Amino acid sequence: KIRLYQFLLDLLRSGDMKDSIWWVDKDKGTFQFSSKHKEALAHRWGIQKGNRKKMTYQKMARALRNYGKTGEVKKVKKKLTYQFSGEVLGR
DNA sequence: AATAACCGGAAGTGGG
DNA sequence: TCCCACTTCCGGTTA
Ligand code: NA
Ligand code: NA
Ligand code: NA
Repeated sequence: KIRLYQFLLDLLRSGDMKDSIWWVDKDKGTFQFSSKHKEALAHRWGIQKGNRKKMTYQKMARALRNYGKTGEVKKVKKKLTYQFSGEVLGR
């Protein structure tokens, strides 16, 4: 099963949901969600996973917070903005 | 108030 | 047994 950080990186590479997520500085790996269109992206994550309940941005962000310690994705001090690690970006 | 971003402890689910 | 990688629940805080 695909991991959440990989799902997001794949979307950014494909450009399939450009109204919901975008790079801020791709060289640094920083990216940002749309305030008004993030829920559609969260719904897609839950359906891809086959989860029992509808996925929400809140639940997806709760999962994202767990990456802070291990480092794959860290929150940036800008609205709805996060940063992938160099390791995630290189693989 | 209404709206929304941000936080995380804890218990539940999946697939090893 | 017991960790993976989240998911779900419940709720609090800040702008
Ligand atoms: Na527990
Ligand atoms: Na409640
Ligand atoms: Na604000």
